[PDB]
Amino acid sequence: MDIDTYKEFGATVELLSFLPSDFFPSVRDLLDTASALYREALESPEHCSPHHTALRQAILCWGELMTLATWVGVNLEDPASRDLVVSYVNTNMGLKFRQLLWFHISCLTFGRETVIEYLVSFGVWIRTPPAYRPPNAPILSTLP
Amino acid sequence: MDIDTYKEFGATVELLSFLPSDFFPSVRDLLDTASALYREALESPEHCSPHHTALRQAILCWGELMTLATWVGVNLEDPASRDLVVSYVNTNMGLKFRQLLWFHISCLTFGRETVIEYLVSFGVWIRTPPAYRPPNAPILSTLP
Amino acid sequence: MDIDTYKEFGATVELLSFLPSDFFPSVRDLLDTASALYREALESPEHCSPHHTALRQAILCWGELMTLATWVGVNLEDPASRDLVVSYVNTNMGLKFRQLLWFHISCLTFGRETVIEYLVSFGVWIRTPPAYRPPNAPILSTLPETTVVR
Amino acid sequence: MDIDTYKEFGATVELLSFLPSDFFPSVRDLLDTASALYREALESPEHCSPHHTALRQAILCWGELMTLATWVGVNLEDPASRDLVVSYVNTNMGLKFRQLLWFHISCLTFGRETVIEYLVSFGVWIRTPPAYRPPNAPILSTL
Repeated sequence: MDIDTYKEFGATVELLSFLPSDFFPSVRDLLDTASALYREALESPEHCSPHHTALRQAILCWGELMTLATWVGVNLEDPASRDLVVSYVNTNMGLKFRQLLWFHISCLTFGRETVIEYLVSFGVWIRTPPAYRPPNAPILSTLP
Repeated sequence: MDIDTYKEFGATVELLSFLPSDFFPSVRDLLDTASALYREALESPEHCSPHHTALRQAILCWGELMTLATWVGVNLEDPASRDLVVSYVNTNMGLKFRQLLWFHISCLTFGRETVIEYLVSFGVWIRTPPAYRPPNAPILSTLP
Repeated sequence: MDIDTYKEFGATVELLSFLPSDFFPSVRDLLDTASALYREALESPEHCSPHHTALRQAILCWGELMTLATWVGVNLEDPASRDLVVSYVNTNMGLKFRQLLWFHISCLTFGRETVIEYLVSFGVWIRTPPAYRPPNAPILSTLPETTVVR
Repeated sequence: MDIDTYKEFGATVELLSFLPSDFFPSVRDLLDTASALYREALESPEHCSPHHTALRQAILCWGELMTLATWVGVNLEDPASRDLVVSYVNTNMGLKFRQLLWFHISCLTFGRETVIEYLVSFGVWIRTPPAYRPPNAPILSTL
């Protein structure tokens, strides 16, 4: 049906692939961040935000992928093929989910506009030669 | 996080258990329904509604599941066992997705209150022994 | 015909000749930056700005150049000549495109006036011997110096 | 990306594919026309029109493509290969740029809308079977 989840939030897969895949934190770390900062609101019976809804759906989808993959690896005979599957998931869907969770957590925490400006700025930065840029990478911070 | 997607929309995973598993249409049929009725809105850059958001996310996760399963079967040379994983996938992830699509397409087409009342009444009907069970089961509709 | 593309935008090639070649992001980086920030406009049916127009024309010409050079390489069985051909394309036209892509993106982002002032100051800095200039080149950036967003 | 240069000017490549590839005047003729008519404006420090902008960029591009090709031929030892490569440029690079140079000059000279109508009418003419095709092909004219 050709749908982009980021398009409603003013983003795009093109805009998030603008950042390196070695940038987005791990799914464990992001799920922990969420459980810590917005558990009482994700488990809540309220449409608190589109970001909340999307995060719920995304956490559930990661669970549906991990369960399938565990059942699979259990069935497969070769731990080698098991690790091949693991690499495939972690590099193909793991990245998508890292992007998704990062985007939505970051938005809830800082601001959608803040996060998009951060995307463009960090992309231009990491693409710019070091001698002609600020030496310290950008970062998002609630601390003044 | 023990999040239930329906809890936000006033339902629960156990209220939909009022309906059997053989009740829900095929993913194919429900995706066709969506493409027919709410394609322009799902593909929209707007948060038209939580149902739209959730349904977009749901389609993306089904694509992630199908992609993994197909890649697995293809990179595999013994497909006779592929029927086992297909059966597992359907029986589990497939039923969850059929329950998720139906809820949302219905709550868009008819209404959330209407759908919850339908669930209650269908639970009555199907709890009723067949000897005293009318044949004119309840059905969601916009006609008399 | 003696045409300077920059003249229309208040600049020249003498104001950008100072900028070293190590100043410009590689073409792919600059095509990615244009795609990420202005794809919805460049792909639009509107004349939103002379910068958009020039970026469109520049992207098309790079594409034609790449199509000629790849064909040439495929026709060259000597990878040494292929490397010599690539080195020519990267030094003569890759630099020209890198400068043209940078100028227009930077203008769209910051302001043509700001970009020209930056060019003036960078020329002051680069014309200056190292023994007498600061070691940290002037910087054009949307972020503050700390690089922390809130 | 999916950029069409003519899309901003209210056109496409599907609307210029109407005109046969051998319709477009040669690059030399099209540059002489541009010089004569709009040298003082293409060399101007002014955004007189998007057509001027695009035409400047196209001229600079042809120059770069001719520079690469001359260098290549010079560094090339086989005259047959040299002729083949220059033929390739003429068929693929020469066409795109001559189609671009024509569009913009004709627009500057007659009108964007006039040129689009000309494209449509010429498509009619060239679709017409020859027995009913007038020999007086369509042509752009001011007088």
